Amino acid sequence: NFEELNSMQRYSQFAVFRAIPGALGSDRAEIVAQAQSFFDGLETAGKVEVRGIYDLAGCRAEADFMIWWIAEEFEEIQAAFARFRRETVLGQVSEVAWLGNSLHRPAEFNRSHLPSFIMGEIPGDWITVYPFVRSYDWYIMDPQKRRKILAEHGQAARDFPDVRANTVPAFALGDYEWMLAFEAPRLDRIVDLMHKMRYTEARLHVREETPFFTGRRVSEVSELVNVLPG
Amino acid sequence: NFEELNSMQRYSQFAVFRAIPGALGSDRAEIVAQAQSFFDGLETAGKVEVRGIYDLAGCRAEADFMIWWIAEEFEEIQAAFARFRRETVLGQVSEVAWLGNSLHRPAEFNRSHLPSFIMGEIPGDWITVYPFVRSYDWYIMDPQKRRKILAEHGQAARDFPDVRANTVPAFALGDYEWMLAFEAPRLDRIVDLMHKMRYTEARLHVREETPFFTGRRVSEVSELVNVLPG
Amino acid sequence: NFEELNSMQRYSQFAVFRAIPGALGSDRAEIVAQAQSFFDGLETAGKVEVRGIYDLAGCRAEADFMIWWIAEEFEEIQAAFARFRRETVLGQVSEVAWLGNSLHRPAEFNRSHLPSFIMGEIPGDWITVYPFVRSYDWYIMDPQKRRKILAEHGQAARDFPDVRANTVPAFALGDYEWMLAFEAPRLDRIVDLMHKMRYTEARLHVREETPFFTGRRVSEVSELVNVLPG
Amino acid sequence: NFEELNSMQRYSQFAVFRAIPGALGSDRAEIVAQAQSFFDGLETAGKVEVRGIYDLAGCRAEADFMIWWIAEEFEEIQAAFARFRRETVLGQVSEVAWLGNSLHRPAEFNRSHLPSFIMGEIPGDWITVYPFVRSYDWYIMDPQKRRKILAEHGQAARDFPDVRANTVPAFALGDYEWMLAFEAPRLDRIVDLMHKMRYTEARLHVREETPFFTGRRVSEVSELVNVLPG
Amino acid sequence: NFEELNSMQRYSQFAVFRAIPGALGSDRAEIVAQAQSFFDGLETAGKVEVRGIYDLAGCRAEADFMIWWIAEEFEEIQAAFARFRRETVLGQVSEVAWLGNSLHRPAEFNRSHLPSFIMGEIPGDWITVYPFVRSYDWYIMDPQKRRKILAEHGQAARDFPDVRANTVPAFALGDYEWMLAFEAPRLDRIVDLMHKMRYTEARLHVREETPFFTGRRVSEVSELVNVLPG
Ligand code: HEM
Ligand code: HEM
Ligand code: HEM
Ligand code: HEM
Ligand code: HEM
Repeated sequence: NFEELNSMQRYSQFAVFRAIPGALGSDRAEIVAQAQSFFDGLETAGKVEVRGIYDLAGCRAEADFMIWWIAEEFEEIQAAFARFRRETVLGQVSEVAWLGNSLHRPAEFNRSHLPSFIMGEIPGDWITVYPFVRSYDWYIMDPQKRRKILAEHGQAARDFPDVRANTVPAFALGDYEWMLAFEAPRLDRIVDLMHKMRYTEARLHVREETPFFTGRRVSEVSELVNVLPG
Repeated sequence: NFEELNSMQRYSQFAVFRAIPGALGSDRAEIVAQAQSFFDGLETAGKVEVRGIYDLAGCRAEADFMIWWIAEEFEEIQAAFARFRRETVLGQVSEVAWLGNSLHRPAEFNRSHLPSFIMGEIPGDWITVYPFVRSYDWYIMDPQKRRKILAEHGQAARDFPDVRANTVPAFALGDYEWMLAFEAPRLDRIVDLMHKMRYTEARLHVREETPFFTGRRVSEVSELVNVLPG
Repeated sequence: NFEELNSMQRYSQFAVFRAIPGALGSDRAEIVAQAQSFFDGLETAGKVEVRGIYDLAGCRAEADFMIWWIAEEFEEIQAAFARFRRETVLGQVSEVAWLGNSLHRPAEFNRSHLPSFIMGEIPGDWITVYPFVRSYDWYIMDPQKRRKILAEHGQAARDFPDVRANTVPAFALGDYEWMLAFEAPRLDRIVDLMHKMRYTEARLHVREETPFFTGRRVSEVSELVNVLPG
Repeated sequence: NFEELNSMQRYSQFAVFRAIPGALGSDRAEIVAQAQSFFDGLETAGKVEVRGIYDLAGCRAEADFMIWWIAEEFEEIQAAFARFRRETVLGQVSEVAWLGNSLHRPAEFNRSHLPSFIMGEIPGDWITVYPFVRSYDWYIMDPQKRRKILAEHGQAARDFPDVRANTVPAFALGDYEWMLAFEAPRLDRIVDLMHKMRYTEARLHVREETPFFTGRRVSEVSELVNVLPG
Repeated sequence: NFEELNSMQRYSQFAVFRAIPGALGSDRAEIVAQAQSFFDGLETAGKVEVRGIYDLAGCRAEADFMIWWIAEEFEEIQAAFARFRRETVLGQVSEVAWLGNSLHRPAEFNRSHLPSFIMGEIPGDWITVYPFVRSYDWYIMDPQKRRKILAEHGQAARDFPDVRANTVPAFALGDYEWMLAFEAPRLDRIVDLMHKMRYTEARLHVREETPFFTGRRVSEVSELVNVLPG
């Protein structure tokens, strides 16, 4: 099944939205119902799978929530994103703060390493998401040296098996080279893993790893809508 | 033939526009008709050739669609751009997010390499566009060394004949040195080509290659207008 | 008690808010009462401890005040922040300018060094807060060399015992690695400490240390509200 | 006369303005008349000389037009700029996007090199304008080495006599060190000159050279006003 | 005398404001009277000394005027700044663009060098103001080497005795390390001094010296208000 997983085509998108104060209002039952119906229709259509909806309140100033969804074709993700912005009140009263796009590809050296969403694992309660850009000479470095560096990098995360990693190529889908998403039952586990991962040689070959988006998964869109400002 | 193609003068522009939420509205038949009439008049005039209209939804937060058009004189492009912003409702309800200008010139060493729009090829279904700035010492480097680096760079793209490249000088037309546009029937081909091109020595002489704009070509302006946010 | 203080889990947040001119109005008695009731309810609930409210007027153009609060679970901080933005007029008429999140962890070498808020010290009259990012090679450097550098760094502050330091890990909670907060009875002491600390080898291993937020602690929220613009 | 030209005191300003969509309207006869009267009064007063008015449409997203004007005293330029923003509808419905200030000084080595506006040449149909910041060690370089580098730089532009250069010091008048303005009858000449000038050793001593503003000179302000967005 | 000047406590602030077009209006007599009354009350209170009010029109796009004021305690500056933004129409119709804070301290080596405002000199007709950040290794450099570099730097300004310099520490009061203000009867003298100062070894140890604010001192607030955009 590993060959099928490595050969499968899956576009993934983290759509980060910022709430506009004073636009949502105080009566939100109909907004909740409309958003829930939109997501139910997305699920029924069977093209775009909504991996998660995350509350980003308190993480950074310019973000309020995030939608992680995956589809076989990128045009399906485009249609879902445009429809969410166009035909839902929740989409109309929110601005797009950041979009993280990626396309699933097999790893360069360790082909047994696959994204958590590709392997169909249960999403974690807490997520962190950020783009990544390697150094200019990273890819033309001696393949044995890069393979050893990546092996040490992966070994450094052996003490955090409860944190599931998604490392997806993001070339030509934005300003970045990779999209990284870490899911864990507890946020402190993600923080500790990020702290521990600084002790790796791979840190010498980093150009950009911002912005960060840290959020808590919500069971339903009502829980997210009822906490938004304005 | 090739000498004439290398000697012809052609200005090209990627005009990227962002939709203003709450401005387009829900009734869009007359807006579609007016935009289509504007583009038909542009085609009839025969000065500005609209190479393509692309839907950028889901690519990045600050972009919504893109117009790629080419004219012999830059005054004609200026007039078309101003007229689109001034006399069309679609232009009036959109903000200009980014402009990529370029002027066609023959290549430094491989004079047989020509832009896809200069060759008059059929535009691809998917496009990616970004500006490019080389390193400070790139142009004063030993011409033989730079020629060999560029030859290896080109050779690295031998496995993607279905991805057509447009590399056009952009000096003094903006903040950048080159404008790069890649057209392909499938987006995954563009992503794979961009990933593969990282394994080149030319990556050691890069200063700026952002922002990126990835989009899908639309057959007519109605298809684009009907998906924009209200 | 030191082991428990190094083992306790505490999330800390500096929520920086900017006032919107013309939104607060001139009649502020009811706004003051509502904000005071919100903070009293926060204190009564016993989950989120508001360490301080600080007036940032005159520090920088994009900030007006700041709330420093600490909770055992980050979801409690999220709920408090969202509730402040949603159910108080003061939170509705202000924008979020910057959020500094951190999770308390024991120090790498000097485990006797603890944050002032962890030790339960009385907050100082003046505070300065900024994020911090170390150099790429800082964590993979020889542990003895880094320990010596950090020892010299801490020793350089021998002459400022009245300035209490809070150095908290901030990995995966934002764009930064550390969150630093210095509390002192006098602002000039903070300025002198920051000037003196430039004479350390650790300054050779700094990547980002901005933005800064310098403020005065207010006894009650009325004192802050009565000086806000508009 | 060369000594008199070198000793002459002349402040020059490129004031770049961006049109606010929806503010100018459709009836522009009275606006055109008022702007023309303002510029005629400026010419009659004899203090501020308007070198040119340039249409920047299609160059970059944040610019719409530019005014190049020169006066003996900088307070005269300040007064003219304030009056244009205050007493003309065109000034009131536009935002200031960028200001390039400079004061004429003789060249360091080649004192025969003078700005085109100092020599009183006829302005070209096309202009490009950008600020410039040299490297930190550029000025403390060995004077003979810097003189040789500058001589080679000037010699590299021997094939573009139709492009007139304006290199003016800009220290303490902004964020930059120099203001550069190139005027040519054809835009392609400016593009070719900028491309050719990359093959110089001086490119090794560049820190900032952006933003760029490329525009076409208009005969009268009516031509500019009639093309601005509504 | 000099010991008292080096030991006195003085906070200084440059508050830069940008005018909001369409907010001031055309009838400005009462606004002028209210602003003048506010400044007269500030003078009468005797705590905050307004060193100057400067017209920044034509300097940069994001600035319109500047207030330079000095007080013994930073709380007094905070109160004056908040009161200006809160109780004056001029403060209400303007937005803070940049704040430069500093605290007077004696120089490291040449203790006879004091800020012009500390020595009580008459303010010049023209001012330039900018923040400054030294290199990372500047303060841990060999003290004799740094002293020699600073001596050569100071000596390089031997030919500009008419330009008075204010170099004040700015640590922990913002994003910067130093705040520099140069006052001169003529702006061309400031430009020439800044040009000449580039020929110093100290230029090798600069990290940040922007933004710049150049302005002309006004005799009274009416002169400033009457030129602001409507
Ligand atoms: C539990 C956490 C993590 C695990 C298990 C892990 C493991 C791995 C593995 C096995 C690979 C495959 C490399 C190969 O063989 O080609 C990989 C790739 C990668 N990892 Fe991680 N890693 C973790 C955390 C991180 C962190 C914290 C970062 C960045 C701060 C990161 C950045 C990357 C990137 C960008 C790649 C793409 C390969 C490349 O850059 O060439 N990962 N990771
Ligand atoms: C199918 C894809 C590509 C093909 C066939 C290709 C091939 C070429 C060729 C033949 C040249 C002219 C070399 C010469 O004049 O000696 C060229 C120029 C250039 N290419 Fe590509 N390339 C491709 C992709 C890319 C990518 C991915 C980038 C950047 C990330 C890029 C950046 C450039 C630039 C900036 C130039 C201008 C020449 C210069 O910088 O001096 N190209 N390319
Ligand atoms: C009264 C003021 C200060 C005191 C007493 C102090 C002392 C200390 C001590 C004892 C540590 C423990 C390091 C270890 O044992 O591993 C530490 C860590 C740290 N300090 Fe300070 N310091 C002060 C000011 C500063 C300043 C001014 C900065 C930055 C400009 C700073 C940045 C840091 C950082 C980032 C750490 C985390 C350790 C690391 O980076 O690996 N501190 N400090
Ligand atoms: C037709 C085009 C050009 C001509 C004729 C030309 C020639 C010259 C000459 C003769 C000088 C006097 C240097 C001296 O002896 O002190 C000069 C200065 C200068 N040039 Fe050019 N140049 C041209 C284009 C450019 C370009 C394309 C740039 C930058 C991209 C540039 C940047 C500068 C600067 C910044 C100076 C100031 C001197 C300094 O930096 O120390 N010029 N130029
Ligand atoms: C008339 C103009 C100027 C005069 C008379 C002057 C002179 C001095 C003197 C005597 C000091 C004392 C240094 C010491 O004793 O430790 C000093 C400090 C300083 N000067 Fe200047 N200078 C001038 C212009 C400038 C300029 C143009 C800059 C920056 C572009 C600058 C940046 C600084 C800074 C940042 C310091 C703080 C000391 C330090 O960085 O360690 N000054 N200046």
